[PDB]
Amino acid sequence: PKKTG
Amino acid sequence: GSQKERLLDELTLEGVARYMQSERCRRVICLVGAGISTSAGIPDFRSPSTGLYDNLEKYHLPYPEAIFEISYFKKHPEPFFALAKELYPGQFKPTICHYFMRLLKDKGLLLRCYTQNIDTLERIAGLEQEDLVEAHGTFYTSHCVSASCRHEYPLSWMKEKIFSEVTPKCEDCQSLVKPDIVFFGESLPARFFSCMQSDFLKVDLLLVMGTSLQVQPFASLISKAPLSTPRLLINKEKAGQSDPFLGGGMDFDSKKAYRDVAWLGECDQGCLALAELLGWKKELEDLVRREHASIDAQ
Ligand SMILES: *[C@H](CCCCCCCCCCCC)O[C@@H]1[C@H](O)[C@@H](COP(=O)(O)OP(=O)(O)OC[C@H]2O[C@@H](n3cnc4c(N)ncnc43)[C@H](O)[C@@H]2O)O[C@@H]1S
Ligand SMILES: [Zn+2]
Repeated sequence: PKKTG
Repeated sequence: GSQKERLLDELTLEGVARYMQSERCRRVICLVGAGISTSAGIPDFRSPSTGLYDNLEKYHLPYPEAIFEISYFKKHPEPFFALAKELYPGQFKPTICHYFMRLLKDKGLLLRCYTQNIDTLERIAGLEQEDLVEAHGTFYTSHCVSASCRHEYPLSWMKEKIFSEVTPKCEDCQSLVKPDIVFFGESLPARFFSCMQSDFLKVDLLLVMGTSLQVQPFASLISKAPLSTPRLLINKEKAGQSDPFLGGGMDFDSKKAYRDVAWLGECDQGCLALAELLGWKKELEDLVRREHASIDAQ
């Protein structure tokens, strides 16, 4: 999964 | 299991120290962010005025988030490399907080340190592969971005490119070379997920330091611990509480609070205070002074 704010 | 039992005798640093020296506390996970390195001269992101997000006007960005976003980086890598030159330290000296984590390792208490920082200071303080998850990657190594190449470059090579103001290109294929950091929009490393799956089954204490817990999926790690695992935050401000609208968040203060403790102040000061309760203050002072003197001698 991706790095998100 | 999912039963909420209270294991701390009081919701204070003193309660946490007593718990740590009981038989029940064998396995500590640390979760850390940029606040643990501000006293080493690397600004955090979100502190007002001193944080990076308040100091990006000169980079001529389309918007301030863009310099840490992968899509923007690939279109225009020059702003990121200009920022890296501005921030790159001449000396890498870990903080008292870093060395506290080294003590946890040496005392056989450290199950894992998950860090959001890319500054390599955990490695310099003595945390090894077995001990460390660099959740947002690292500057220690860099790679060519071309899928068919992916040549690796060391930090000495990347540093020279950054200081020369030469956009770094691969010597084998002339593609861009990117530090091994995780930009917004990139996948976290596979070992983040493999470690999380295993480590959070068996953690006895969660020690959260120097993070605003605003970036995902890292912030969600606090919710992965068993419901009876105590959680200590050492930070300038409270963080990790459930939003009253969007709402395993931190509960320091409600009538139902039973396991979460906030110690508010400098990470270095909180770690020193905890070390003192544990009987580790002299060990910590001696360790930091010797390591700092050796670094200063380089
Ligand atoms: C993506 C990685 C982007 C990396 C950019 C690299 C830029 C170039 C570097 C060049 C250097 C060469 C070696 O993610 C990053 C972060 O990982 C992520 C999460 O942010 P984090 O929570 O770690 O930081 P915040 O600013 O949001 O919160 C800090 C937190 O600490 C408190 N605080 C600061 N200082 C403290 C001290 N001394 N003691 C205690 N607490 C302290 C603040 O109050 C705050 O709560 O986001 C970015 S995108
Ligand atoms: Zn290449």
